[PDB]
Amino acid sequence: NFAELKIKRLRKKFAQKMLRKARRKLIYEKAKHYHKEYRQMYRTEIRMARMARKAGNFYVPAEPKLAFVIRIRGINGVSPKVRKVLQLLRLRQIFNGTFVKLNKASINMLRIVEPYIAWGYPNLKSVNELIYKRGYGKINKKRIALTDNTLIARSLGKYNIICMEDLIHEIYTVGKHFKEANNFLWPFKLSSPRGGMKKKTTHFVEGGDAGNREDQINRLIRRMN
Amino acid sequence: PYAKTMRRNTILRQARNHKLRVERAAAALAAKSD
Amino acid sequence: GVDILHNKDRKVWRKEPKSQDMYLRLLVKLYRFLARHTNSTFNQVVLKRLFMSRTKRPPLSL
Amino acid sequence: KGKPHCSRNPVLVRGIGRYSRSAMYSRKALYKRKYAALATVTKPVGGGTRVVKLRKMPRYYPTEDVPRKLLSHGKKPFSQHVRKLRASITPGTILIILTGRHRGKRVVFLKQLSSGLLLVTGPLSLNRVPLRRTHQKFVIATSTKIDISGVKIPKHLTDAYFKKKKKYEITEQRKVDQKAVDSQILPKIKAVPQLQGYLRSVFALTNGVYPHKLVF
Amino acid sequence: SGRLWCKAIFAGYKRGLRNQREHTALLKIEGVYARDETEFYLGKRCAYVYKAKNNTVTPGGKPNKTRVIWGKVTRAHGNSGMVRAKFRSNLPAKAIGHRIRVMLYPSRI
Amino acid sequence: SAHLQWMVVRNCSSFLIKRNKQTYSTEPNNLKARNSFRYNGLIHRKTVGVEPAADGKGVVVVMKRRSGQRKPATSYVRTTINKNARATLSSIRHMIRKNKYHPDLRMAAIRRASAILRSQKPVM
Amino acid sequence: AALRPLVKPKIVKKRTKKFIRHQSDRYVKIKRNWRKPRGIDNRVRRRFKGQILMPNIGYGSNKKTKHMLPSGFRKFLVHNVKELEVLLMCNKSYCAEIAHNVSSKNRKAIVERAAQLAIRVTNPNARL
Amino acid sequence: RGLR
RNA sequence: GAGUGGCGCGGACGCUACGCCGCGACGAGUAGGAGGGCCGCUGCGGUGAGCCUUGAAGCCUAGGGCGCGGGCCCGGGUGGAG
RNA sequence: CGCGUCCCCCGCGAGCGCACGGGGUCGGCGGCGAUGUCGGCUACCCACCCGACCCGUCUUGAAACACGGACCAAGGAGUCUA
Repeated sequence: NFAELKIKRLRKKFAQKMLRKARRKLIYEKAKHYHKEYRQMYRTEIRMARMARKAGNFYVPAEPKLAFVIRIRGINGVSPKVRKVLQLLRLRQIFNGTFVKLNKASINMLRIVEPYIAWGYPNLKSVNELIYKRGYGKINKKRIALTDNTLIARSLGKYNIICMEDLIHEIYTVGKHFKEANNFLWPFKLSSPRGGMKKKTTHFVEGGDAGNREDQINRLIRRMN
Repeated sequence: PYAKTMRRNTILRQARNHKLRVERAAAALAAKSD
Repeated sequence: GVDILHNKDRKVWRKEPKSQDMYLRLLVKLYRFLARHTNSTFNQVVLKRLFMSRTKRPPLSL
Repeated sequence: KGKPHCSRNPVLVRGIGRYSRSAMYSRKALYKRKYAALATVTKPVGGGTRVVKLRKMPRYYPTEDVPRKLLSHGKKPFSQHVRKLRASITPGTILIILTGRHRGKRVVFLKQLSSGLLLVTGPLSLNRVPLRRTHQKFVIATSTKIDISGVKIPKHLTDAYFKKKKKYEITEQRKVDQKAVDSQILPKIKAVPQLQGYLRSVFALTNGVYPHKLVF
Repeated sequence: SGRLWCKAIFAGYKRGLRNQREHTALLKIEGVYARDETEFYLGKRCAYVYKAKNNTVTPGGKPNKTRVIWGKVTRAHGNSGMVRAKFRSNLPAKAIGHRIRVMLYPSRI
Repeated sequence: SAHLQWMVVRNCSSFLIKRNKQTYSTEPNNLKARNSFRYNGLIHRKTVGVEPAADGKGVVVVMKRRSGQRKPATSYVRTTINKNARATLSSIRHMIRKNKYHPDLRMAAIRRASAILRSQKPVM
Repeated sequence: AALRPLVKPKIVKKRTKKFIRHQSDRYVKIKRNWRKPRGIDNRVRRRFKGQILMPNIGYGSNKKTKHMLPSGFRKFLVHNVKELEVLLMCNKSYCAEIAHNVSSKNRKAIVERAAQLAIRVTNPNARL
Repeated sequence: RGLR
């Protein structure tokens, strides 16, 4: 006589409540383990180099898995092939940013649109703030802000990417579900570089802004983010 | 959530290191009196 | 400045019937409610057909 | 039955406790403090007896009401706001009230009150300024500080004491309180050479004098 | 008594070359001639004091003919102690090269 | 039925009055007096009217009876309430809640009656 | 002791000047009433600098404060006493206005009735 | 049931 | 999700469903095309117990407004019959 | 951070309160005002700064030393039939 369905509706609420606490603890401990990974990742590159240097040899480090490509040129007076490659990168606007994992079918595209992009190998802190500050998800093909973990957990949960930290781990350490985790991210709406561009029209090598800037994308990510 | 724990650990670490640095500077001043 | 071709960013379907008859328009109000609420994909296809022109819902012979 | 305690983990950063929730569960004794599972009043009438109603239904509803507005959190009232000082406004500093009817007058600071406003006393002898409040923003703090720590400011001259009630007439209480505080400060300003005269003089910008260049 | 404000000159508006934005003024405060010395004046209150034909009220006074457009020193302009100000009404171009009073009393010292 | 003879009336009734980007309905039993399905005072089986009296003071409450709806003359029972304001607004609440008589128009009728007792109150 | 609306929001307007027609200044034959310039070399049409502005949809007023008077009400235009009871339940949002060609004796009824119903009138003192 |  | 089994008479708003609400993205434009006009004009069928010699149409306006706009509503003056 | 029990090495406790927590509030105040001041974005006149060539038109291209236009009112051009 309602004594049953009083408590039964509470028993539901408690089971919903205790389940979030278990999901919170997992998110907390996945975040603690990636800290332990990034440490070991950062440490072993210095370690392998020191033992190369002790022996008198060289540790040629792993050619990078992951690039961050920023469009530097505008939308006006652009080649048809360059238009296509820029819009397959989802760089459809000036100072739009996307992560692009390196291979042969990546770089022969990035070298073909060299004059229209400034790209390089992003940091861990660069991948953090780009995902934290500028992080927007393509949910129902709508640019919805990543403010709770239940937007990444709902779209990317089937790949066990169930929080903001899992996404950062998936991008930086280019995971088996990088494509689905990176295509989830809307092309990053970055502001104009606060400090100034050197020269938009010429390559970075010849005192410009365009093309591959290996370590140096991070200085302009912080200039723009 | 783990961010709070990481930040607290970093701040405590930094304070410890600053105290150590101050102690080393005091030892240097003692040597520079000797 | 975003390179978006605004050619095909208006979908040219019916979102109501062009007819002003109130017996057909009351049937739409009923299947507006059923189609979206009932998860059955039947009522959605019926609602679409209630909109369609005389030519697009031709007379089915007995 | 249990009386409240002060929070055990100290505030390392704003919104962070110094101890983790394993170092805290430890301190709070939760390892040994476990736990398992209005309206109507009857009045007499001299007839029958009535059941009268506390907060009864209204006689008038207007033609349209506004809806209940959403719940924001960090928006306290002014009585609950945190009250900041400048670190240059120390109890004993001599200020320069910039904007008042007493504009430019060099004035002895007393204490930050319980409403953000500075209790200030430019001696009514010297400046011709009473017991008066001033705002921090409309007041320059100088490198001119008297040893005020050991003068007993009265308790009763508070924020509500100086609030405008409604031709203003000075209450004879306000005249005693001026003389009560002036008897403690004004001997200790004469202790410093040429300070009694400095308070008398008014502040003035002049030719070739730029406020960013005079460092004070 | 004495002067409680600093001598600034309405040295034109915030402008490119072939476009001016009348909402922001460019103030030349006397004495400060670098970005190092313009830091004191940021957030300070700036008054364009003029007088007209008709009397208007005076707050804590009898009606003068003197009037004001109150403003605020928003941020530094350029490399040479010029400063941006933003007035509640856009300053009239009558005032170009005339005296506006950068006050002291959004004071931080 | 209600939903049928709405679709005839909705745009072409004699009571419908459009100007100044605003639409009203000057019907005998519309209260809030706006062009709506809910508030239309011709088209529903159960309709609540709140009008001032044929004399100066009071509120009459028009309850459209269930039976003779094709009978315009006998279709409405009119009850004048000449009491204090608090118990006039009560009576109208009890006619609608505790007869279940079109409970969507419970608060609109009490707000109307309130604005009629306010109208017949003398201005200073 | 005037009538208050329900909400009195800050009526923010994107532009208060009229969109006067191009070359309405030079000619008397050309009225101030706006007409889009559709000429092949027109400065105003093809957005030249320091020229007459064209009405875009961008200048559209906020939907909440659209048609809202300086008083914070909307107008509803009234011909007779019977068209006021229309406004007796939309009282705090929409105010009455008596039409120009309503007679001197008939305003005196509509002004006096709007006093009873607490309906605001924009032009109550108009014949006397 | 662990915290009973 | 259902079954036999071991006192206080109370609760805002709403939903012209051709209505209302929410969320993302986008907005040059000639020729040209389409849509929406509670844009305007003059006649007809309806309707508004519409307005009008206690002053219609028209006309003027350094008056008050509204609408992104086409335009429109008011106040004052003139006017005499819609 | 229990144990009632299941084994590889030797399913609901009650409260309280603070808030870097799903978009602003103050439980802060202060000057003024009936014959000279207050408000009025627009509208009237004037001044200043920046911008700013004269429209229609055919044209690859018009402010053009291309053509039409002194000025104003009224009239004036995709119709109806098949």
